Parts: sequence; C-alpha cells; structure tokens
Amino acid sequence: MRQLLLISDLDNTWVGDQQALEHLQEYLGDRRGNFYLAYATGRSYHSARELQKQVGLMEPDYWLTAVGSEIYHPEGLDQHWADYLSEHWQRDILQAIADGFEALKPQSPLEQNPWKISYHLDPQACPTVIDQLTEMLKETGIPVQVIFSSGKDVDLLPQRSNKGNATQYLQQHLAMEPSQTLVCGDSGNDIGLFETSARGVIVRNAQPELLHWYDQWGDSRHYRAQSSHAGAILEAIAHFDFLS
Ligand SMILES: O=P(O)(O)OC[C@H]1O[C@@](CO)(O[C@H]2O[C@H](CO)[C@@H](O)[C@H](O)[C@H]2O)[C@@H](O)[C@@H]1O
Repeated sequence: MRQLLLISDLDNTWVGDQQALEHLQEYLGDRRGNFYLAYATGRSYHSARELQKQVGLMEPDYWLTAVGSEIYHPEGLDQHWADYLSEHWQRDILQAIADGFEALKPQSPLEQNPWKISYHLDPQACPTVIDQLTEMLKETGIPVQVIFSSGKDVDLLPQRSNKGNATQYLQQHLAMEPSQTLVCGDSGNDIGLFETSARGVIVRNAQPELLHWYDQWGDSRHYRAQSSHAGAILEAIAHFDFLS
C-alpha cells in the first residue's frame, strides 16, 4: 500500500560511497513510510547484517540474500520461498558437475547453502568455460541458472531464484506494481533485476557484464545513472519521479 518498492544492491550500489549512502538514507528517512525497502545481495544474511553494522545501513523491510536464494521477512526466513526453490533442485548433482571444472574453485563453505553453489573463476582462465559450464548444467534437465559477476564469482542457483525472481515474488507479496518498483545494481548478479519489468537504475561505476547486458537488452525502463553508488539511487528516484 506504499508508493514505492525500493530494491537495491549493496556492494558498489548502496554501499561504496559513504557520503552518498548517508544523504540517500537521510532523504529516505523523512518519508520512511512511503516506500518498502529491500536489499538484494549475493551475501548470506549473516554477512549482510555485518555490512549493515560497518556502513550503518538502514533497516530494510526485506532482505533478499544470497542472490535471492533466501528471503528474510521481518518475522524471519520465508519457508514458502524455500520450498518453492527446493522443488526439482538437485544440488548434489549440479555440484559434482561444477567441481569437475579445473577453472573453478569452490568458494568458502560459508558462501554456500541448499540453493546456492558458488565458485571462483581462475583469473587466468578463459571466461568461455562459463558458457561451457552453463550448457553442461542446463542439459541435465535440472532447472539450474548460472550467475557470473565481477569476472570471477560463479553462482549456481535454481531457475526460480536470483535477484529478479526474488523481486517479482516480493512484488506480488506486497501487491506492488512494476511501475512502482525501482531496482538498483552494478554487476552480473543484478542482471536478473533488470530482466524484471520494474524501473531500474544502473550505477555509473557499474561492472562490465552489466553494461554489456544493458547494450543488448537495455530498454526504456532502464536508466543509466550519471552518478555512482547511492547517488545513482537518488538520481533514479528523481528521474522516474518516485516519491513524487
Ligand atoms: O551482491 P552484492 O551486494 O552486490 O555483493 C557483491 C560482492 O559480495 C561478495 C562479498 O562476499 O560475494 C558475494 O556475491 C557473489 C556474487 O553473487 C557470490 O558469488 C559470493 O558467494 C557472495 O559472497 C563479493 O564477491 C561480491 O563482489
């Protein structure tokens, strides 16, 4: 029932520029009840609360963590979303396949969960191996989705997960219109947000994969901010004339 559903990425988007994070949160603090806020990050919920303590993030209404593999309500984890993502998912098999790749190194255990298998790509490896990985996984019949960001982070999630779907799920839950939604991002794990029908803002300092994506799929609901980090978010709000 609010006029805006603000969905932002953390690293290099909401966070990265303190002065901006501060004047963004200062502005949004004078009309806190006019929007719902959701952080969409690739970080675990624990690693996310940590960030909030370091940079002083403002308390969001929802936390779309681990690339949307987990959604945290004020009350707590969403078990319907979990069951939704658990359906047809075969973590063991997918991992067996992913591990078979030399160019891939498993990320620390604390970066994994029932619906998120992550690795790091060798700096000297050939990025096309990701496309080989994607295809090899796809052909298993298991609804899997490969996410590549920052040229090194590789995430294997269910087709039904990822920041964009997590966002769509939330939209329906809150009964919010795409026209009333704004997504903010900078990397490849943000692509799913822009695949959404919501309004979007790509921070100036965006990563190459996102900018590359934009060139090919960017539409009219996609705004390329002139500013970087939090500044992009304030700019996009003025652009789409949100919070009128
Ligand atoms: O998703 P962001 O909020 O934009 O954070 C990106 C940043 O997070 C780090 C820090 O741990 O890694 C997280 O995100 C990647 C990509 O989704 C995952 O593969 C990784 O497991 C997760 O911890 C960092 O690598 C990213 O730049």
